[PDB]
Amino acid sequence: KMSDVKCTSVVLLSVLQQLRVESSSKLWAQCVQLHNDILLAKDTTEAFEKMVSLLSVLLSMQGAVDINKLCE
Amino acid sequence: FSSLPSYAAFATAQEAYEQAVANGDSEVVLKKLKKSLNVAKSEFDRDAAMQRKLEKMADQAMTQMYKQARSEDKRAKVTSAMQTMLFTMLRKLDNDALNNIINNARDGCVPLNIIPLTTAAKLMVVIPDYNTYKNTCDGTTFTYASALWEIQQVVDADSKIVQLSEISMDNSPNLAWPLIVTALRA
Amino acid sequence: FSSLPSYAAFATAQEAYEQAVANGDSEVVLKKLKKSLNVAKSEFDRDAAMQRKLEKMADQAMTQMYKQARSEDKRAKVTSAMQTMLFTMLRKLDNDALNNIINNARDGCVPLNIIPLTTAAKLMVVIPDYNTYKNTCDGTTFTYASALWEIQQVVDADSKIVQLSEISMDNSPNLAWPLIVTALRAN
Amino acid sequence: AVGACVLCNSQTSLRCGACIRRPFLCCKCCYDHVISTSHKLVLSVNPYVCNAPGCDVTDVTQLYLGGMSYYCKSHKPPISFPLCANGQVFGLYKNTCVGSDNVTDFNAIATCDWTNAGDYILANTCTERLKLFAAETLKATEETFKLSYGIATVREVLSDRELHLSWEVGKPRPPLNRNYVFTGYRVTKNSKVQIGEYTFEKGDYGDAVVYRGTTTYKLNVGDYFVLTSHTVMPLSAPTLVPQEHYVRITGLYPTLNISDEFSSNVANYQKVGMQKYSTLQGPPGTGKSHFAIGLALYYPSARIVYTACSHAAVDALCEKALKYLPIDKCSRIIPARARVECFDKFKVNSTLEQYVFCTVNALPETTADIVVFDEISMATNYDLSVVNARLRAKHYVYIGDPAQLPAPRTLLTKGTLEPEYFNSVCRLMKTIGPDMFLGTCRRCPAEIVDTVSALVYDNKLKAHKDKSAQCFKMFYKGVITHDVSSAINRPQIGVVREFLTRNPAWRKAVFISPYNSQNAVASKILGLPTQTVDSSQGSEYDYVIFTQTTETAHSCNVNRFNVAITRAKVGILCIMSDRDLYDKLQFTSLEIPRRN
RNA sequence: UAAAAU
RNA sequence: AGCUGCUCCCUAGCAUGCUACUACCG
RNA sequence: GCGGUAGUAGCAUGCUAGGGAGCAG
Ligand SMILES: [Zn+2]
Ligand SMILES: [Zn+2]
Ligand SMILES: [Zn+2]
Repeated sequence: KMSDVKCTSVVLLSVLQQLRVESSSKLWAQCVQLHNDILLAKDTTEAFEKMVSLLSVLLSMQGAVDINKLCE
Repeated sequence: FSSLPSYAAFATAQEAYEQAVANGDSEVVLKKLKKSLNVAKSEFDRDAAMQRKLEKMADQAMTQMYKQARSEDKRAKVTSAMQTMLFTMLRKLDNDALNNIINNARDGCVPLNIIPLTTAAKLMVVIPDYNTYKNTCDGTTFTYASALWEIQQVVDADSKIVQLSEISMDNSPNLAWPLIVTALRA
Repeated sequence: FSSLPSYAAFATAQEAYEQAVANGDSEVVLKKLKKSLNVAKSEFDRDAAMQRKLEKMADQAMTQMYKQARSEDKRAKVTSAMQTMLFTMLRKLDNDALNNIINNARDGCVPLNIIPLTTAAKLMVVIPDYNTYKNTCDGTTFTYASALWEIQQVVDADSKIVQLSEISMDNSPNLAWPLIVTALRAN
Repeated sequence: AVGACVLCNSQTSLRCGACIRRPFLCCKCCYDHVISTSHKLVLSVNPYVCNAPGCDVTDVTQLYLGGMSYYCKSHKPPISFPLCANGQVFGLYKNTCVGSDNVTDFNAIATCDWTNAGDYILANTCTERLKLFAAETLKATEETFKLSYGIATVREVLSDRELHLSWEVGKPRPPLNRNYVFTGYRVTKNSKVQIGEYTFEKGDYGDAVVYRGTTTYKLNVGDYFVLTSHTVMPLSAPTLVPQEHYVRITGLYPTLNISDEFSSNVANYQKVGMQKYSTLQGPPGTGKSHFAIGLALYYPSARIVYTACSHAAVDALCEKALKYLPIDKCSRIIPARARVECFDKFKVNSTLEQYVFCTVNALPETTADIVVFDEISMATNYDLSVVNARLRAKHYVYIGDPAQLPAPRTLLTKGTLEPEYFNSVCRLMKTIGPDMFLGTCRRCPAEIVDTVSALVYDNKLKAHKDKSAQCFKMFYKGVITHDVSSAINRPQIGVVREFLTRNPAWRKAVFISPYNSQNAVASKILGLPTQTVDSSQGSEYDYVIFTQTTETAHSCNVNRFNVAITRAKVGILCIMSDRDLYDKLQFTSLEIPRRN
């Protein structure tokens, strides 16, 4: 169950990086630290907190058309 | 290998030797079955060794064109496969804390900064319509990311403050609507 | 494979053999003109398989000298490039300040680490946090390396301009934190 | 080297090479296209020829796959296979192929000549894929036909830019307009290098033609000007994206209290935003165009882009935008071509301006929130695909009227095109119904709206703005001085010569004629700045001067008469050959010596 | 034979 | 964007080696 | 009937050259 969230955080940081988010050093530092801290977690309840904090970065900007990719 | 032209000649030659060895004729006329049969095992094995090499160039062209096609289609679709993979894994994860913000985010209610974790930093989220405002803001508590945030300052697109008691069904049509609610975690 | 001295010999040998097979008179015919594909293919082995290696070795020699020619052109290209670099790099230093410090050397040679210290005309400070900016380049003119430098143009990690009014202490947590202050040497 | 079949969208690698646009076809579809058409060339990963030196057989239906190559039957190897066999051709992904039975319409499009009405009539009733296919192949056919025109060289030098040329005898000479350009090459002995592009203009007398050079290369006697052709880029996005409805307003936030001058448009302003795309059809000179900027400020924060196929249209609506919006407004029209120039406002290079105005062929690839394409009666499916390809936005809005003017479509020479088949969105507006309707005149005199609504429309127009000054002296027109196929008649100009100064206050009218060259005759002996009836259509002025020609099928077109008379404020005149149109005409009859 | 493209 | 070490896989060329069978002589 | 060279086809080894990939400090 924690391996699930670790691989998901890998995919999330890769998407964020593809969206040119490392053009702003503050944001990229925040996301990088959240990612490396998720990968080193050792109890699945902190990982989900930092995952919601990390996904908020993608939900912020409007570059990914969310209503389309949510066709379920 | 079989239906190659010279296989016919070789087959007739060795059938003639079958006939000769069944009849047991002369050995000097048998000099026609190893001066004209061994001429076949080299009239053939040099035309069987020219489809054994064509049959190998075929493979090493097929097995190369295939991967040259895929290995290039794979790199021409990363920004759209990564996202579908991401959301597949997210939906499979099943965590209400993430489903909440994802659904919310569908109906134009996004946040404006990283969701903080401290029991006291700020969160500024957009709210586009009233029917959104009802389901989340009951009085002064804001229900986002499966938590409870105490609402402190609402401010419409006028960039000027709105009073919380001013927001209701009737007087709603007047406010520049996409608002920005600010709150702090419980 | 075609126009060689052996192909025509084989051709006439097998033409005579055609005549002799259409005859079919004696076994001496069979022997003497089976000695006609038995004698005319050795030359068709030699002078029709030998020159099948002549083209081989000529073509490999051709490709080797092709590649040597290209590898001798790329050398010229790279030496031109590095000569251009060497000659454009010195067109930035020939100050009389450099001659001034070299002529005071009691030998003619001076350590390298001091040349940009005493002769450069532009300094660049990289500052991690605000508390360090406070103690170092505070104001619009500061002193370093025993000279007086004056600030102009301040940027940040993202390389976008910043005015010294934003570099306050409560506004410090809102900038990309390694700032790069570039100053000139003012006399 | 792989794609999708044009009919069933399966994986393939075959292209019917004899077709001009080289479209991908699957196995079955390529077999069907080649078993019933003169097109029998195919190209897969490599062309399908007889690979024996000296053979040139190319008919696929008789070729044979040999060893690592395809061979003629005469040059067949001892081991081989036939390519076209069992109702299919051999390509990649053979056993996973889906065969659509649209080969009838596909062959129709592939072998047609675009000369009779049936070709366009079937171009706009097929699936979307075939729609785009027919569009690009039709444009290709036209611009390659343009190559069959004649060539011109020097004859003698007369000045620095008005000289005498020699058209090659026996082949059609191209029309003389500043958008038909020829590149000039000098060929001395020796020396055949480009000297520049040129656009010409027949000046005051023959055979002299004033010209404009791209660079001051001093013209000599041995050069020539050959028309330079253009290429066609294939399309991708459909003509119109599929519709979606909503239950609440999405992406757009309205207002309550700005400029109720756009009063009756509010409920419609909402219906625009609660859909994915909608259309507004309007009789000439009504709330259209007005509606565009009205919705624009009704949604102030909304990014909006405006577009049209005709330059004068986008310019006139940019003017009407300037009349009402913050500036804060740019018209990213054209950097430095379309030599009949345009606006004077801002920028062509920024694309952050909230209001961008341009013409379809020069659109940048931007994001938007609303795209207001204008006058869909003049655009073709090609152009609609161009806009849907370059831009993406949230909503789309199309405004026009199919009863006005269509696209020229030069090569068609028999039959008539009903507006239903002008393109896709005109079809949509007339098949089920403009999903948005607005119809009563604001602009031109009440009486002339009565005239026009009496004829093209069944009568359904009303307005204000009454008299005065309207006249149609049925004027004999003399010598049809026809140098180019565009008509010229200056005895007809003898009426502005009959009314040069006796109009002491009618000084800023606008002159328009159906023919471009007789309008350059208005630019020959000058009365006022003149326009064409095509550079109108979305343009309005106070008083209008108009001249016709003989009763050719050209000028007799009721639609051009509509778009010629309906563009005034309170005065017009019609000088017509006239067998029954002055029996159509609802004004005061005049004569040539009738100056009072 | 009407518009008009890095 | 480093210096090494080991291992698997594919292709090419050459000579050597090996073997079969065919042609010339001894 | 055998010795010698010259061939083709087949086979194994070894060595050079070229490319791809994995691990270790
Ligand atoms: Zn075809
Ligand atoms: Zn198909
Ligand atoms: Zn052939």
